[PDB]
Amino acid sequence: GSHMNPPPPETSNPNKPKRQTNQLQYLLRVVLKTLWKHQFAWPFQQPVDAVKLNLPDYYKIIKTPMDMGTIKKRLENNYYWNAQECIQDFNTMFTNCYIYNKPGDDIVLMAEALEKLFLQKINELPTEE
Ligand SMILES: COc1cc(Br)ccc1O
Repeated sequence: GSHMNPPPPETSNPNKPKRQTNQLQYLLRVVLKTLWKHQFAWPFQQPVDAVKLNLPDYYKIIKTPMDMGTIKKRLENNYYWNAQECIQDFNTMFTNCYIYNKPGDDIVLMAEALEKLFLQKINELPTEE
């Protein structure tokens, strides 16, 4: 895309060891599936296009970008070794939103609704088997 947006996060790397675990399967089949289809998912389904949104400071502030489209691809590509890596990606996505935006803001309200759902689902994450 625009040279003024950063390259998106890595979703493929043959040198990175990978595994499928039951926890990772749950994160794709239950957690991501639930959040992806939520009414408020759309701002989080792809990287922030700071040029199109006219937010030239976005990637000055947010140095650790993450989005659900990247997480979806990481899960589909079996990019992760364990569930914590994936959970950390979701946490980074929510924290980016809270850092950049204000407590009033529509996108924050949306992120908070998604994060509540995420927490509920992670509380039921199965033991690794
Ligand atoms: C309002 O700024 C934004 C912040 C994040 Br994080 C995602 C989308 C946005 O529009």
